[PDB]
Amino acid sequence: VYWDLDIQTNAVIRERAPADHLPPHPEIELQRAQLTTKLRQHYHELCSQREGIEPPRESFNRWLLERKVVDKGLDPLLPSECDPVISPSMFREIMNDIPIRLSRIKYKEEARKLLFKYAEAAKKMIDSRNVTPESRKVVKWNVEDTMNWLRRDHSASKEDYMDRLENLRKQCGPHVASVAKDSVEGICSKIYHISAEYVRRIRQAHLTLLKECNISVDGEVQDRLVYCYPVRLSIPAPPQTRVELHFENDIACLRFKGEMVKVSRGHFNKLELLYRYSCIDDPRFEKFLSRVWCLIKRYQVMFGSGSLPVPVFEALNKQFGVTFECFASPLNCYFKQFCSAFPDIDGFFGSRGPFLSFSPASGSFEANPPFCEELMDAMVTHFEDLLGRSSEPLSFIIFVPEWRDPPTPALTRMEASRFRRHQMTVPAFEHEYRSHGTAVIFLQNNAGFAKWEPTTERIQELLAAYK
Ligand SMILES: C[n+]1cn([C@@H]2O[C@H](COP(=O)(O)OP(=O)(O)O)[C@@H](O)[C@H]2O)c2nc(N)[nH]c(=O)c21
Ligand SMILES: Nc1ncnc2c1ncn2[C@@H]1O[C@H](CSCC[C@H](N)C(=O)O)[C@@H](O)[C@H]1O
Repeated sequence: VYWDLDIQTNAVIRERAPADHLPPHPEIELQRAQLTTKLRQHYHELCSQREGIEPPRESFNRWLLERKVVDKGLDPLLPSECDPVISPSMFREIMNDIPIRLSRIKYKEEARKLLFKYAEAAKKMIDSRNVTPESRKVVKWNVEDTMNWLRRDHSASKEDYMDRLENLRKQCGPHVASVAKDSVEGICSKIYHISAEYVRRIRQAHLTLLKECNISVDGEVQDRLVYCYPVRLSIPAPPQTRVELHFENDIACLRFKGEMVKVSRGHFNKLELLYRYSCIDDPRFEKFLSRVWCLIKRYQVMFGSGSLPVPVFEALNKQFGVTFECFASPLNCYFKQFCSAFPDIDGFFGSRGPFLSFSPASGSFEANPPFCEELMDAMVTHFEDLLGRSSEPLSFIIFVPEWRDPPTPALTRMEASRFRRHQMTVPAFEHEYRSHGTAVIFLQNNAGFAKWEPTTERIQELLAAYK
């Protein structure tokens, strides 16, 4: 099986006012998709025109995640009100690819060609851009030195070329960085400001749509602890629109005005159950296909086009009482209760909203965050705040990459946390099909430690499931 939606929550929260998100509609989701495509195209053009490189692979997606750590703006996907304006994530990634991206190397000839390509690009940079005399002579020295060695008869393995390249990059990098720093900062700021303008246009289109539906957007003390429940929207949803569904080779194909999105039949059936469990404004499923269309399109837009193995979730539930994923989507969730990036659309399918906004007083949780350093670091701060704030049983079992060279602040801080009860590293070789190692950290307050202690037997059962 791929999920266990029968497991009830043990997450406990203060009851919530309904959220103010504008209710989703395919016409708006399509516009957001089109503008996000244009934004990616602007990013490509800025990287090419200003630095002669392709956008670092997956950097835009990580930018979306880092921006949402600080974004106070009105769009569920795109950023528009962020301090600082310049993303440290996008800045870091672009700078690492200047003057060229270091590709993956398999052959010694490709290692030799990359060494040459770096030296040549560094020289082109020094000859054509504003650079201090000191930085110019250092880069020039190192480049001509590499060129003279390459032009000679030499002896090197691919490892020797790569180390030669690493040493040349070591010598040139600080100087190349100082040359490009202001230009790269300008790419980061410009793409943010274009995004904010797109957010404004999407917002105006969405408000106009609601007004056309005669739906008002202008619409109490919360003093009880309740078991968690999906995010509810205060604004009435607009009427369903025409979305056509048919199946092709066990793929659900959903068409809105000629725009097709696809999801596997298994995921479609899962979404139908999640909706039955999570949606309270649509008893005859009239809005269901509209919302599935928005959901699929939203997640396709987010990424541009893995989860723990099921036996691990089973063992987390049986051995440590886990009922809830801090990082998930309706498509990948194992439990019917989870946090996700997009409560405006995911709440209908069980989302409790984004994790940094989620405030559990109690519960046993799993957390497998996106590979985003800034989100991971904010996650840890949030863990420590929650664990210190409540005396009810609270446990987080956290899976992050073994980033050691260099370390990432989230892992370093979790290893120094006063709430750490156990830690281990797990290599994994069995990966599920869908038709080095992982650091596992147990953070628990005293009550959670008493209730879900990482004893030897429980850890052994968890490791037995983690192949
Ligand atoms: C391997 N690695 C990747 N990252 C983060 O992931 C981003 C993308 O790194 P990448 O090398 O472009 O791709 P990869 O993650 O698939 O290897 C980086 O800019 C970092 O934010 C890493 N961050 C830290 N601190 N340490 C690491 O060893 C490390
Ligand atoms: N702010 C946020 N809050 C909660 N989840 C988020 C988030 N930002 C991104 N995510 C989601 O985090 C998930 C990480 S993949 C996690 C897979 C699976 N639920 C597991 O626990 O193993 C993705 O679905 C991603 O969309």
